[PDB]
Amino acid sequence: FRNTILGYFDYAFTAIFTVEILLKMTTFGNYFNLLDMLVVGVSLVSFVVKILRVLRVLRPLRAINRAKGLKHVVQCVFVAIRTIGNIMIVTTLLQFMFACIGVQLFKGKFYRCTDEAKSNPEECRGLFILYKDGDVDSPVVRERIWQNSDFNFDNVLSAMMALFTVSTFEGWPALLYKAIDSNGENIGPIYNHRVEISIFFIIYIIIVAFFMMNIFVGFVIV
Amino acid sequence: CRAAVKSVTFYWLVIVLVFLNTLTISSEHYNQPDWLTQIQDIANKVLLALFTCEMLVKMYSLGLQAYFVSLFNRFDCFVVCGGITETILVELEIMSPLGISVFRCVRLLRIFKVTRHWTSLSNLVASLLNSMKSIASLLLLLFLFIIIFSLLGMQLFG
Amino acid sequence: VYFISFYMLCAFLIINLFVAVIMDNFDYLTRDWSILGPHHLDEFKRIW
Amino acid sequence: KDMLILVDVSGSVSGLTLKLIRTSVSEMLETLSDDDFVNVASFNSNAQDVSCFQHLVQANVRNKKVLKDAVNNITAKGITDYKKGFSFAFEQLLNYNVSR
Amino acid sequence: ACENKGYYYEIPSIGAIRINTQEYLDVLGRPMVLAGDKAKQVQWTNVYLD
Amino acid sequence: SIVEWKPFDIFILLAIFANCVALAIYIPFPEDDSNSTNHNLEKVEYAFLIIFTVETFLKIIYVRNGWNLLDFVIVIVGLFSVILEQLTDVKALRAFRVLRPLRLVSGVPSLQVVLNSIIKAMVPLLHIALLVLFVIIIYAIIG
Amino acid sequence: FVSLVIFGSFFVLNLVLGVLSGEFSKEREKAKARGDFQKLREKQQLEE
Amino acid sequence: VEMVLKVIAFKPKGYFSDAWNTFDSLIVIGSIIDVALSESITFFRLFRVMRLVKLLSRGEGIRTLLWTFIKSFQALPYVALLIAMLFFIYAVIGMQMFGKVAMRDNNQINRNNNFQTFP
Amino acid sequence: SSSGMIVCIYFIILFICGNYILLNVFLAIAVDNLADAESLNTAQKEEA
Ligand SMILES: *[C@@H]1O[C@H](CO)[C@@H](O[C@@H]2O[C@H](CO)[C@@H](O)[C@H](O)[C@H]2NC(C)=O)[C@H](O)[C@H]1NC(C)=O
Ligand SMILES: [Ca+2]
Repeated sequence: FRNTILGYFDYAFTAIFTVEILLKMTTFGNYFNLLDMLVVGVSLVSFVVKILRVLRVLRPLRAINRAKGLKHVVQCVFVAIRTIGNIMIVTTLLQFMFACIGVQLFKGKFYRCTDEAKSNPEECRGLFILYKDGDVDSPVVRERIWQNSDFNFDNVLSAMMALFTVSTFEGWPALLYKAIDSNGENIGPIYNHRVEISIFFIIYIIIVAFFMMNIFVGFVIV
Repeated sequence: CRAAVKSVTFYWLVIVLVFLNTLTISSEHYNQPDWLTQIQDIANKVLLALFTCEMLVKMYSLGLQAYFVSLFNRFDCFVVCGGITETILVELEIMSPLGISVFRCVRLLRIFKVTRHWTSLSNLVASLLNSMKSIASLLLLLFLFIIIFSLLGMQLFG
Repeated sequence: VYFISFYMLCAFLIINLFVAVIMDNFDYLTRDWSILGPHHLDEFKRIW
Repeated sequence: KDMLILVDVSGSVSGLTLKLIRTSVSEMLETLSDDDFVNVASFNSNAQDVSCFQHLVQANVRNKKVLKDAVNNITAKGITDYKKGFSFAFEQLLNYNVSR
Repeated sequence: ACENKGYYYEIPSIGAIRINTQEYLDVLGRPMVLAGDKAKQVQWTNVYLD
Repeated sequence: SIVEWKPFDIFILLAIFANCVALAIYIPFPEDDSNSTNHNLEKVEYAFLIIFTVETFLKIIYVRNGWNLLDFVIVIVGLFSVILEQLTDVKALRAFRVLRPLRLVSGVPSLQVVLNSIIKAMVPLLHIALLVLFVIIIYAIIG
Repeated sequence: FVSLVIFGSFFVLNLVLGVLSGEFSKEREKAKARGDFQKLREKQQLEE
Repeated sequence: VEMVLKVIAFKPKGYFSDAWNTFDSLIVIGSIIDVALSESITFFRLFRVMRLVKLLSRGEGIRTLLWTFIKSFQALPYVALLIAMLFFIYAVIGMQMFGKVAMRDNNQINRNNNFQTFP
Repeated sequence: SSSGMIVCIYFIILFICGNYILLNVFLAIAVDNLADAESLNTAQKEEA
């Protein structure tokens, strides 16, 4: 019912904007003008439809040209964006090399079975007995699945996304301890196999997350 | 042959070879088809041969003692020598399964050859290279700060 | 792409506001209380 | 079989890896019958029996219950001494005073 | 383990307790199979519920 | 009339690093467990404390300087800890030995001035820290 | 909690970053009179 | 007692000139009405700690540091409008796309974290 | 309970004195080395 009620509000609201867009065209005959005709145009055409329902989120951006302060603040953003475009090309190129190195290092080593007793896809089949919370008196039957990690280094894109998540400092200890246990190409992990592989993550964090991000803020300040 | 080096048709041709070098490194993936590794490792030898020929051209054309002044040429010849080292190493009786993947990193550095002429990037690089005695001094103090608290944690929560 | 673009744009806009605000206070952030400043003038006004 | 279970109760086995040892001994005692003689001992810089038996027992339902109860009541503390632990175990298999 | 004719086992989790604590009977059965037909004797267990 | 200049001025500085290295290979086993490496490291710590004690009488000629005050404290506390440990939370009192790597900062003036320049930039942040303390107190009371 | 994060973290981090960036500028303008930039300028000018 | 002593000493017409005294009225009136209801009830009892900043902020090393930043946040009010616009646009866009995802308890889209409502 | 809650001051001093040094080691480099890049650029734009 709320959608139906709000559906009548747009009916009236869209009339006004059609009146003003034709009213100005009477006395005229900028790229900022096409957007105003587009916002009312998407509400008209809508009268698939899912894309047109999302594309009509441009309504709050129609006030940019009707506010001097808002227009000036918006222009300053694109002025600053082009200035910070030199350090963006460097921190993106540097992330790609680390993504390639991570692809070389852990390319398909982040696999594991549902139960930590089978260490290859052949044995990781069928059902297994799972013991809840460590109790040996509460077993439950579960199916074992040989599944990959959510953030893996299979290709250059998954590696780039995982490195982005690491550089955002979120969930990176999990990936670090998952990469330390990375045993082989298509076999399960071993507890603390190669601790010394943490040097990759430490160097990446120091070079990009700490240095390349602070240089960005410093450059903006200067 | 300096007319074929200080020209515009050679610098813009080296960029294509560098890009094709990056393309063969940023194409490996888990369970990659058997026909892709063949292209990868033939392009390996072919493009390495082109790069070492390019180094031989840019090694005896202006001056051997004036090239060592430039850090890039000494840095790039190191990569060229490392690359020519592993071609026979892999084909010979030195398998090094972990040594195959580690060097590809040391051979994928040839991507810095597209950033030599910036004049907006090297201007701050030359400034941060002059303050290396302070950059490596702040880091060595941060490392000492991390070491002391790690040793202290090893006692309290060891 | 939704989450990556949001996390990039929001961080950039937040630091843009931070530095924009800091720019307006370089008079106070580099006041150099030792030599002079409006605080001395305020003290003089209160004493006068 | 004349089994004799040696359990490491030193300091380093404290935590999860002791709960696994106590469960492993309990499941191991279930593979023994009335013809099998067993005893459980623990060592941490000093080897001693974990129960009141002090030698091999017939490992029937009555005796296995006592050993299982005592195994589920051990604690981890001290240093590791394999020389003293194995000498104690080798001495109990040379008894021949009792039925084996 | 094998300096004294034994065998070595890994028990990293609870799921490996059930299987690894019964495999010691394979080693103990080596002298029985090498005996030959002198070890083929019928034995009867204790009374137990089926 | 002991004299010090450059003969051992690098020797004691390298001994500090050697003791820092010996403090990094000590594995803190749980529930009072140990191995052979820790057994040897205890005797090595004895010798390391001997050198530090032997270098507190020659540097007594100093007693008021902060760096020397800490240097003397991290020696007297170690001696007291050894004495009271031999005549027995005693094992938690040897946590003063982690300040020995911090002693290395005073031996290198080039790296010593950097730390001074870092502490000297903390006075302006005291107002912000004081504001944060009041915000924390107000929100804790409101909660 | 929302007002605590905005005031406790975002407001304070702006204060810390601004005040710290005001000391760096204060220590840079004072070190400019010494001639630290001059030494860098003359060495960079004597290379091309 | 302090308030009734200050009002009869500072000419109430002029007593409301100061911003500190006017904001101190609410706590005093708030604290004087909660005592009668000790035997909707915490609105005034909660602001009993607000009197702290009324006198523990008189040091002109921390008050000026605040004032120079609050007076600068309102000097640039259109910059935060960009953040508000970005939040609105992204929340609305996420509402159509991820608004139909089910609400479970062990997932990250749960009763407390979801796209179902604009807040 | 007990007196084991007082050991939380180890993870507070470490987080406070650690995130403060990181702003004096990675931000003090970008506002003292890059702040020169502009200077250099500006100085190289007037001598060219
Ligand atoms: C029973 O065990 C004991 C000790 O394990 C064996 O040793 C003898 O014990 C008896 C009585 O205690 C005494 O003769 C001596 O104290 C021990 N030594 C010798 C040389 O006899 C003993 O041999 C075992 N068997 C019997 C029948 O006692
Ligand atoms: Ca042990």
